[PDB]
Amino acid sequence: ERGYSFSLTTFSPSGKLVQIEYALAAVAGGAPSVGIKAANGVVLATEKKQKSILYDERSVHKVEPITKHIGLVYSGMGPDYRVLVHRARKLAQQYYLVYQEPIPTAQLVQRVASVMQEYTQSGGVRPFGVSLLICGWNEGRPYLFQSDPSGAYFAWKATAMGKNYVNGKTFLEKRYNEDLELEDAIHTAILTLKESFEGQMTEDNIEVGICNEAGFRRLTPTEVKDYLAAIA
Amino acid sequence: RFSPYVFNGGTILAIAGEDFAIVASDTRLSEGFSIHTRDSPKCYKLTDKTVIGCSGFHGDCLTLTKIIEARLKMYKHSNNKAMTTGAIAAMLSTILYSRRFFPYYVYNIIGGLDEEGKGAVYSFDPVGSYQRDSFKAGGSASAMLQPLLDNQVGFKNMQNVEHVPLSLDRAMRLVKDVFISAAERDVYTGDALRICIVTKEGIREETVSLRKD
Amino acid sequence: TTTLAFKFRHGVIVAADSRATAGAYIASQTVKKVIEINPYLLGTMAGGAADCSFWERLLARQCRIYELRNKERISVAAASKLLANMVYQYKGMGLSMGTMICGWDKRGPGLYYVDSEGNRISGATFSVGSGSVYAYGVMDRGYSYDLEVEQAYDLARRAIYQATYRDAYSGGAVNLYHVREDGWIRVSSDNVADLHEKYSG
Amino acid sequence: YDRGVNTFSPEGRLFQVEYAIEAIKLGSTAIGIQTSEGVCLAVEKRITSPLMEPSSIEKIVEIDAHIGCAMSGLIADAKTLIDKARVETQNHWFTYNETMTVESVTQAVSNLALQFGEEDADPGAMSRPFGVALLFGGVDEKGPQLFHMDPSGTFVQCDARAIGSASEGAQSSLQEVYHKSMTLKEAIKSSLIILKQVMEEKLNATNIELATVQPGQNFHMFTKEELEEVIKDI
Amino acid sequence: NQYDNDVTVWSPQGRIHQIEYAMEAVKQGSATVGLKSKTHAVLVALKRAQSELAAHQKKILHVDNHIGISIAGLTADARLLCNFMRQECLDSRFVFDRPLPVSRLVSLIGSKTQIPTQRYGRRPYGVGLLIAGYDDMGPHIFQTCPSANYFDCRAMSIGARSQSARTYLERHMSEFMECNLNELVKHGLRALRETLPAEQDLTTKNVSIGIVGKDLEFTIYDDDDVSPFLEGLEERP
Amino acid sequence: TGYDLSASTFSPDGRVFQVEYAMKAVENSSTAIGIRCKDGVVFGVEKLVLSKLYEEGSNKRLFNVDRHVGMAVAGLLADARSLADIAREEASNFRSNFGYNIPLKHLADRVAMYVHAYTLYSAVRPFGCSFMLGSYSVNDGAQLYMIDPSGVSYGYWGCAIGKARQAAKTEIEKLQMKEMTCRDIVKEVAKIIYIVHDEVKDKAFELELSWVGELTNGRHEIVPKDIREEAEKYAKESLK
Amino acid sequence: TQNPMVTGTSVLGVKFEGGVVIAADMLGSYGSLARFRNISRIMRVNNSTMLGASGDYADFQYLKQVLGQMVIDEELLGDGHSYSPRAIHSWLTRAMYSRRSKMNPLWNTMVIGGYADGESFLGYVDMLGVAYEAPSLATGYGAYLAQPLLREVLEKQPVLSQTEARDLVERCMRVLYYRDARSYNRFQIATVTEKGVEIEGPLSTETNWDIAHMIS
Amino acid sequence: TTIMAVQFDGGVVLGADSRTTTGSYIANRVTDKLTPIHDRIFCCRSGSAADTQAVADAVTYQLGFHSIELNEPPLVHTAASLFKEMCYRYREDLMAGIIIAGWDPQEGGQVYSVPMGGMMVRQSFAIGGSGSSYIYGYVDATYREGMTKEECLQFTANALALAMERDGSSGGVIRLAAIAESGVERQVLLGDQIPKFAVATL
Amino acid sequence: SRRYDSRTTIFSPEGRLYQVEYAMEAIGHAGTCLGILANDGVLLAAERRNIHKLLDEVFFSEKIYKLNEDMACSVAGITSDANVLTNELRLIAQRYLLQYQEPIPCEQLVTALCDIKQAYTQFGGKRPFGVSLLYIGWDKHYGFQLYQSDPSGNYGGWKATCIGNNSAAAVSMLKQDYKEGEMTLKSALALAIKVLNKTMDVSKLSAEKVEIATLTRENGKTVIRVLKQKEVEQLIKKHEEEEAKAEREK
Repeated sequence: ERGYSFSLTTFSPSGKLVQIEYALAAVAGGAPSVGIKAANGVVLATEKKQKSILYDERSVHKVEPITKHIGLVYSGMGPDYRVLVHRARKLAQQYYLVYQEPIPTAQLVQRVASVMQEYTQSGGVRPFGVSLLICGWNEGRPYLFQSDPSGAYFAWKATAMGKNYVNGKTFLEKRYNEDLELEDAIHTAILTLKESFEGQMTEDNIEVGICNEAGFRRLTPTEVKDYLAAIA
Repeated sequence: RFSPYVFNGGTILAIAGEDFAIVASDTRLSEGFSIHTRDSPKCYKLTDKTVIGCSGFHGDCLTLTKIIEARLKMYKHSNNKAMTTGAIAAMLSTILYSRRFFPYYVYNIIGGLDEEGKGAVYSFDPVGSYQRDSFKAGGSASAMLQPLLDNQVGFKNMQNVEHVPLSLDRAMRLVKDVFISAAERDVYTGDALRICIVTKEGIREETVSLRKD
Repeated sequence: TTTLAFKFRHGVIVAADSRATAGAYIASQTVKKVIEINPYLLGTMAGGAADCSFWERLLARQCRIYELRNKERISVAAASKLLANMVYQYKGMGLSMGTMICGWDKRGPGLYYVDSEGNRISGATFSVGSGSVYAYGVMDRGYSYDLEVEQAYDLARRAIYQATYRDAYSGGAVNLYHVREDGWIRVSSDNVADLHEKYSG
Repeated sequence: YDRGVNTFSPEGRLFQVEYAIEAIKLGSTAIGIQTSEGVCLAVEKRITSPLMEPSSIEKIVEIDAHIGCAMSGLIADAKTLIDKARVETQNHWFTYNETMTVESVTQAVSNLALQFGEEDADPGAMSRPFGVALLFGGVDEKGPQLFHMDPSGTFVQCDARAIGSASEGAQSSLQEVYHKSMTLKEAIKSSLIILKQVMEEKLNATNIELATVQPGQNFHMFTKEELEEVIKDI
Repeated sequence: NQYDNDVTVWSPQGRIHQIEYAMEAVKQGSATVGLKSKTHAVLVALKRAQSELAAHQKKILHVDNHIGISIAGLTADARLLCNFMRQECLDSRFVFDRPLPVSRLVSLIGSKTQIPTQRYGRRPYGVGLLIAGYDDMGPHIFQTCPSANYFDCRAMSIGARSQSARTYLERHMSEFMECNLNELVKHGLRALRETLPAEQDLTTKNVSIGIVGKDLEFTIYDDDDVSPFLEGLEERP
Repeated sequence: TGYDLSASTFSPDGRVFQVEYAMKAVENSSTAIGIRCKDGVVFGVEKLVLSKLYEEGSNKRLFNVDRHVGMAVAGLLADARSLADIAREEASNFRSNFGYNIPLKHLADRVAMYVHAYTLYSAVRPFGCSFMLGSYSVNDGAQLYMIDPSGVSYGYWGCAIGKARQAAKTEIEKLQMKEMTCRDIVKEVAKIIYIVHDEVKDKAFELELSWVGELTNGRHEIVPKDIREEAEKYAKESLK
Repeated sequence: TQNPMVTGTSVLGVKFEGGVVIAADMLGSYGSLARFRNISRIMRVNNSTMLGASGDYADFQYLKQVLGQMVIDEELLGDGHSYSPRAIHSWLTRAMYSRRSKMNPLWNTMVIGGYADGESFLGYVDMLGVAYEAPSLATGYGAYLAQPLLREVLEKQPVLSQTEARDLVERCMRVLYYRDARSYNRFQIATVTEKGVEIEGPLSTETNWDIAHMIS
Repeated sequence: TTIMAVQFDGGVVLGADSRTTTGSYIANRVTDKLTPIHDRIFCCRSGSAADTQAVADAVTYQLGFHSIELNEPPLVHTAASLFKEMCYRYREDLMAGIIIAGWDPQEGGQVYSVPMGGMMVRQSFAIGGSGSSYIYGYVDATYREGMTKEECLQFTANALALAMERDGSSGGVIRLAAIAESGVERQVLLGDQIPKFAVATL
Repeated sequence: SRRYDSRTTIFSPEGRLYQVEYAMEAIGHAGTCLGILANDGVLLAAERRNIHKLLDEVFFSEKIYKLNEDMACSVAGITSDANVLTNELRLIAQRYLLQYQEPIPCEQLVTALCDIKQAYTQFGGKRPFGVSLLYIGWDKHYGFQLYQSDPSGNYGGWKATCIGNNSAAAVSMLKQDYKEGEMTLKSALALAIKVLNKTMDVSKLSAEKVEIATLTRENGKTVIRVLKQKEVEQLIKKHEEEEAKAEREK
């Protein structure tokens, strides 16, 4: 191991990080996902389209928690998502060790953004090919953050990454309310997911996590299909 | 507890004549109250014009002797010439100070000839202070040998005595007699003696029996 | 072990005994206790003879480098500071060295003192060694900034003689050095016995 | 870029070192002559404008009291090597109570030369070869000596050598006018006349730097009055 | 192309162009013919000079009292490897108190020169070494090519125009071993003589030798002390 | 370009042309064959005589990497020497860490892993050498593993590496080497190597032959000289 | 090594014409406790060099392992050479001196016997790194019990036959068994000669106790 | 604690005491002092409890990885050598004594001892621990070569019972374990089953 | 690696540095930042581009951060570079505060940042931080003081300056309508509104499109106040009223 000390990401003559644009293109080409906020919580939804049923779709998970009060989903490359979620878990654990208090979601997203920036400006590495939708609850408040492969971040009330992501964003804008409940958030998220699923969603193909004052928890297929039945 | 140092005994003496150098040492290796061997000369000839007498802790003696050999070889290859007596003295002093915090428990005498065909004897210490003197004795019996050398070779504290420069025969007889005397009162020396004569004819080694006790 | 040094109108005088003892035993009576750092710079050895010699030689090497690099003779103050830093970086490591360095520079005569403890002190008169406590008496009671060269010589010789006589760790012969504008001159090297007979008669 | 620092030529040699040799001939003209009565070094200053102080323009440097050096090429790069050579000589003196031999100084300078790369040693090392040819004149136990240090590390002991802008041709003429039994005065006169002939501009005391090493005297650099005294006869 | 700008590249023909350049440079170096007898081993090199004025830089290096080398190629790399080998020799004498055998010295330098053939951005030492040594197993002559591969040889010739010397060595290799020291050095000198063309002469002032024998420590001889060896020599063939 | 410049990149199909060129560099070298039998493993390697001024046994392609493990190499001989040094270092480490001589299977696995580890980074290049290691044990028998420059080690009843490797393999197939006698197999190795050697292509040539097995007390050794001449005579007769 | 935990007692050795003989008891004592009584404190370097060891036994095991590994490396080199007993003695000296210099020494005293080139070699090294060669050598309490008798008989006869040396070493082992608390009635002896190295298994010594009835 | 191992023809029998004391108070009165390194290799640990645990776990790690690499079960000599290296490299701060016993196909039933210091040697019978000192006479007077599994088990039980009832640092129960080609089988002797000997009441 | 390196830390044949040129060009099309000095305070006007209705916009400020107790910053360009730059600036400012028990001078902090940015351009082989920084603060030695720094590592002290699109037009407006030494907070604010309206004429002045900050010195205490949305609406209304009055008088 030597390690290249020249940053693979470089400023184009126009200043645009065309490499980061290609990373975002890979994100768009990856599986879609959506995130939405309610007046008292956050809901993250995404689809897991495997090949034919020979894959045990139950065995693998896409929605992942970082703490009891923080979860996230990704759009892009699973290999990058695994290492990124592992590092975010380490950062949250280190913060909890240092300050004996749960990680604020904003601070965790800031740390993830710093990690992504270090990757993008460092040498010998590849920018991450994922976009993270992060749900968190702290101080009796919900938080939903968009984090891009460029390393920036935003607090978004609703978002949709992946294929047809602009249309998903417009659909969420049309079907989004300021003071909706968690039930309305779940209805809207599943509605967007079925509007952009392309292939007759199932309870196995939809995996959803909810973050509120009670913490973050992933809905099992039972109540998953229950909500799909209630939403039609 | 472990003691990194032990005094193995041995006595080194040297006299710098006007055209020759003499460096003599017993071949008694000691340890506590037991004598190991009757043959281990403390004199080691580096070149045809320089010999070293090293006494004290035998492990440091051997390692320092080999270090001097290695540095002699490196300097010889570098400069395409042999080392002078003064150069060897300065190099050995630097080597000694290189172990300032782990001192070499060895006494060193550099006996040789300079470019002017003159004897030169350099005394040292465990740390590396050196100087050139006409005659010096070190080791176990340095205290038993220095006054006699001062009175005879240096003609010190004498009245109505002219100063004849010492010859080879006088130096040899004197060193034999002084070790004859030393082997009696000192227990660390005796049973044998190796003498190195450094002259323009070369290095002559002479072995003489001492008090076998 | 006894070294003294003092500046005055016509330069600086350094004197030293030539006895070095290994404990209660006189190791040698011909030790050149005055080290010639340069043809214009002088040091001494007091305490650890080997440590003093090594550090003086390293200072000589460093000042030769400085002179070659900057095309100027090294200032006595600069040399004192360099040696003080060099010894101080190894303080509390068993080093037992102490020496005064004197010379002539752009600011006339200049004498500084350094030790294994890192104490760098300027001054007009100094003396370090076993008998330096004695040499203080004679040097201070006979010292004058306007002494002639011969008066400085015999004052230093008398002070060393008294130190060697009263003390037991000092003896052999006195080595005398006069440092003036051009450099140093070996004034004399006189046996203490001859000094005693001359002073008695 | 593309080509590395450790790349040879199809015929089997470093074109980077070839470029360094080219920069050598781009350097200032210097001359060194060794005789039985010492050694002499000279160099043309190449004064750009009269405003430039001649004092700061000196291509001859003292390595020790018995060694002088003439540099041609990247004069900025040569001073680091000069400092290294002086500190090595002083280390040798500190270790062996004697002046370092000129040949050993040259060998150590060669050791420092051609030690560079991208990732081959500690990062705080050289990246390019030294682009300076050197002439080490000196006096030691082997009498007066003169060494041509090539930036290639191919150190040479040479009785007389001319390097720089007018290295060749001038060196041949100096050899033709050079003999094996010349005095120091003859050597300095010959070096001065050859340098004056090869001067690209009208030279005077402000256009040349002259120095000598003698068996008895130390390394002495010719001041302006002695420079004029020796140049008026030529 | 791109197969000759780096050391870690593989040519489609299965070769390293940097190694080829180093093995060209060793031939471009100066002439050196080494050989041995049943008891003694002698190297004879002709010292090139940048001009008639230069003093024909020494090509034979003293690495140990029983081992010596001669270089052909990059002088700085040759000197570095000479220092490395002599450090090994002194280390052996310091540790085991024995002269380090020639075969093991050559194997060690070959192992050392192998690493640059693999290291990124690292160049082969563009110099070939003729090593003449004497140890408990008699004299030994080795040729270490900058290709990091060493060859044990009775008699080798390196440098430009070495084919005539190589032919001479091949012709007289049957009789190299049993001839005494002066005949052996004369044979080596005649091989070096045939190396050069007819119009040039094997002048004493530009030829040096390094010889190590059963009782002879490795000693180098120069212009004045190779004159007795340059006695009775036949003219150029 | 781009797919054949370093070992750290795939071809557009997913190939390693640097390793392929290493295979070329080991193929174009001289031949080296290794035959394992029920009571021994023998190596016969072909030495190119650049000039008769060389010594017999110079530049050996046979190394003795452990007290009981040999190594017959082909390809870059300096690289082979380096790999033999690595192999004996690994054997020394195993002996120090486990109190007994390393088994050949694990020795070859570790060496092949090392070789492959220097075929992953652009900071190194794949080894230009292939090598066969033969050993013997009282509980294991005679063992022989061949290792590619890529880093693949397989057990071989009999293998050949070099130019005429396939011809040697094919003509020696008539031998049922898995239950043969080491002494006569030495002579048959001399035969096969003489036939597969191309005299016209390489007029000058030498043979380095060795075995390790139960007759060796399980320690690697070179062939005794007398057996060397007798096998040479048998090979001369078989040349017909 | 800070303290020796299990220690083997003295080792004796002399040189005769064309070879040397060494001996040492087979007991490894844990201070005042004789836990091990059949271990070997003598290690065979090669067919020409052999070592006897006193002091700590774990350090002896480590030293034997290292020496065997490096002899294996030399054999694998196959250069037609062999480490002389002089070279073995020098390498042990240097390793001991480095080990002390790192203030983690080896509590072992070694006697290095050997026979090469028609020369019988008998080297002595210790924990503190002193090195010398003598016709007679003895470690530990042997240096006070047998080494005086060894030196006396060797001064009487400068050269003694192989059987004379064997008898002398047997008598010396008898004396060490009588007057050493760390000894054992059964001891391992070995000889290094032109034929090679031979370790004559476990051997015992004859004991006389007739004086036990003289107490009154 | 006290540990005792004896080899029989084709396998080994090991036994350990169940007492660990932090001074005069027993830290664990049923402690296990024989740890299975492998299915046919056991280590009897004594001395510093933490040192023994760390060494045993590290050896289990490295030997399991090495056995997986070889694809074959390890050897008793190999395990003992690895203990020897581990103890020798850390004799300054690792203070422990380990008896390494068991069976391998190539050598059979074998026992080795690595006491404090880091030295390896095979013994027919191996004894270790603070209570190890009191039973040298009994083992020398009772043990004869050529024993069988059951009589080795009985002899080890008797010797360890004597050691535990004569040693204050040993007591509680005795854990015995027989290892051979059949496998490993372990039992505990407690209370009445422990061989109690005659007491000189007067 | 020779072929595949990007060698962004070397010179150029014509002496410029393409990486810093591209960074400045990207900053030009990046968001709008403006800093101005008044006799009683210093004002910042930052423009936010991504203004989707899906934003939670809970943060007090997006491109405006607080370096330390008495100094604020406005970033221009890559926000991910901006975050790491800002927290590094906070770290070193607090380091100076620890080392000297005195608020770190703004010139000190700017010089340190320019040092590290210059070195990062000088070597390291990485693409430079393509973010312009505009620092405002108060200190014992110069009080209200504001600097503009560049990714090349060069900084300058200004009474007022703008970065982003139409930078030349903005600085011309400042040079025309800035009353040096006689700029109160109100007139400074009005000039800032004028610049925000003009230098970005496309998508004319909007409340949520920009964020406004002020830094004042009250009772020896540096107060940094972010003007709320109602305040920005008040600024918009005042600008509309004053523009209407000026046009009617015209």
